[PDB]
Amino acid sequence: ALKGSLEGMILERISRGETYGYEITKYLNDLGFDEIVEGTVYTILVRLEKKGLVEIEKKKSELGPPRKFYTLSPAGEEELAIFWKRWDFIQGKIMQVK
Amino acid sequence: ALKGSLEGMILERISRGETYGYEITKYLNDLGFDEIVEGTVYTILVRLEKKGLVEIEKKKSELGPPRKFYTLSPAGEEELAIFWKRWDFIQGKIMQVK
Repeated sequence: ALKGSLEGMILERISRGETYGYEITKYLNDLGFDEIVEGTVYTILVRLEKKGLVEIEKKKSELGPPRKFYTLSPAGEEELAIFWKRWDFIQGKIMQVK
Repeated sequence: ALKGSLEGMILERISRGETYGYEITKYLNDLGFDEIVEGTVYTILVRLEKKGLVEIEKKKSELGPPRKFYTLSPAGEEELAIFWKRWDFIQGKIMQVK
């Protein structure tokens, strides 16, 4: 019911500390959005790197494979800023409709 | 970005006075989505009649074709309330994230 917000919901989670595909997927699941799988998140996480909106600290393990840790870039700091202003707008309009 | 709410927003308009396809579509254009088309509204109306959520007063003219006037059935009343409760639900959670 909100796949549009998913791209900005993720940047929201990344805005409050270094995080990883799993932790971000779990946080979305905890919010009530249990329909999504790890993969769906990573496939947006890849997209956000391509577009330049996240920064990457690749972290190694002797216990398993390497995980990526995600941070907002200045561009992503900006793009998230826009996303919310977009939300505020639409809620506000619906509000006056009601 | 609101093509799914379009059905509920129309029921919202029908809730405050008897009304007709054009007035509905114009009200929509006044709300802001000027991507709307008179046609797009009528198809939804037609579906709403068939779902049993609106009531028809067909009104004639010697000036041109007849126009159906729409008002809410008791079911449409119920259905619109369900939609608002849903917006409330989703606005609340989004804003909690925010």
